[PDB]
Amino acid sequence: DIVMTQSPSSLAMSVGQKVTLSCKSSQSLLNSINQKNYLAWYQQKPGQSPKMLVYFASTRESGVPDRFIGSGSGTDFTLTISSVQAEDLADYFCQQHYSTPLTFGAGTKLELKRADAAPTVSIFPPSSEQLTSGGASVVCFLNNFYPKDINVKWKIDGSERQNGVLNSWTDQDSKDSTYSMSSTLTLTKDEYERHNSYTCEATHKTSTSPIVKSFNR
Amino acid sequence: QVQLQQSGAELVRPGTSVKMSCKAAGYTFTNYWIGWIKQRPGHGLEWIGDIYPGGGYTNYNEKFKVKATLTADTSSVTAYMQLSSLTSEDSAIYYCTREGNYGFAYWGQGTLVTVSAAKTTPPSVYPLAPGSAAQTNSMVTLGCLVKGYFPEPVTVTWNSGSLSSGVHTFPAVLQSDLYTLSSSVTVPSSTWPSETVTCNVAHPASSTKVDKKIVP
Repeated sequence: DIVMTQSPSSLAMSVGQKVTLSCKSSQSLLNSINQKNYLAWYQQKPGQSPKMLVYFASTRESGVPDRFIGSGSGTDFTLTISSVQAEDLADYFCQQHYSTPLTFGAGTKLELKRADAAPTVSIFPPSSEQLTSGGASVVCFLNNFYPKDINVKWKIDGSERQNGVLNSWTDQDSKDSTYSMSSTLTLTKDEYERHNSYTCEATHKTSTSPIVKSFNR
Repeated sequence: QVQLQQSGAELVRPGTSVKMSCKAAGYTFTNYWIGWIKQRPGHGLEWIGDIYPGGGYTNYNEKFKVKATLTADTSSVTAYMQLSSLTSEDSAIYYCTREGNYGFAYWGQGTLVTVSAAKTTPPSVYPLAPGSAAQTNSMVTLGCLVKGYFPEPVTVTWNSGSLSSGVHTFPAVLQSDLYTLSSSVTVPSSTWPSETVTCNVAHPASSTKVDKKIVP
C-alpha cells in the first residue's frame, strides 16, 4: 500500500563530516490525533540484524548517540549523522508503522570515500583437466578498484555474446576499502577449438582507454 | 533482558514446507505481538505478518496469506512460522521481532532458508595459470576456479592458509542449479613458478578436500 522511497542509493563520505539520508512516503504518515509520524529508522551492520535508530520520526532510541538526528513530516523524512565514524558503516532503512501491510525502504548503503584505483585485469585460459572432463571456461579477474562502478565486456575474435557470462562482485574491503570482480566464460570444449583470440575488456573512470587482456588459443 | 532465538538454517527442496521457531525469553511472552520479516538478496525487507500469543492471534500480509501461517505456544515460549509450497524465490533470511507502538526494536538472530532441487555434489577445482605467452611484470596473479558444488560455502585457502596477502575470494554464483566461484592471489614472480602455489578447497557438505597446485 504505502511505498517508502529511500535516497540516495549509496553514498560514501569520509569520516568527520555530516551525512544525510532521505525517505519519501507515498502518503502522509502523520496521524491527525496524537500528531506523530509513524516512521522508524533502522540500522543493520554488514551481515547482521537491523537495530532501530529513530522512532516516531524524530525521537531516538535509548543507546543511540545523539548524532543520529531524525526529522521530517508528512511524506518527506530525513536522518542525519553529524560525525560519521567507523561504527556507522551499515545500511539504513526507513519503515512506516502507519498502515497495513508494514513496508520498508530499499535501504541506503554507507561506504567509505577513497581515491580512484584502476582494476588489475588478468585473464586465464581453461585448464587441461577441465577439458578432459567437461568443457572450457575462461576466467577474468578485476582486483582492487574504486569505486565499485565497473563493467566487463568479452569478445571472441570479432564476435561477442552474453551467453555463459556469469560475473561476481565482492563487497567493499574491510581493510583497503576496494572492490573486486570476477567474470567467467563457460563454454564447451567443442566450440572452443574453432576460435583464436579471447579478450576481456573493462571500463573504469581512471583510464579513458579500457584495460584489455587477451590470449590466443 | 528480552531475547529472541530462532531455529537454525533450513536447506530444503522445492514444493515442500518448512517450520521455524522463535523462542522469546526475558519478558511476558503472551503480552506482545511477534512480527516476521523477510530479507531476500535484491528485494530489501518485507513484512510477512504478526501474531499475538493471547486472544486475537494473527494478522497476515496480503501476499503472505496462503503461505507462511503463524502459530504460537503460550505454554513453552516459542513462535512458529509455517511456510508452504516452497519455491526458489523463498530463499531468504527470516527474522522474528517483538512489535511495538513505534516499531520492532527487538529482533531475533535470524533463520536462513534455502530451497533447491540440486543434489549434494562435491566441487571440481581447476588451477588458473597466466600462460607461458605473457608479460609477467613483478607480481603474478594466480587463480583457483571452483565449479559444480552444492550446497553451503566452500572454504578455499592458499598453501594451507600460509599465503593470505593479496587473496581475493568472490561470492558464489548459481549456475545450472550448481554453485560456482573463484579465488585470486597475487605473488611475486621471484617466487612463482620458482615455488609451488596450491589452493586447498574444502566442501563441508560432501566432506571432501582437494589440493591442486597451479602449474604453468
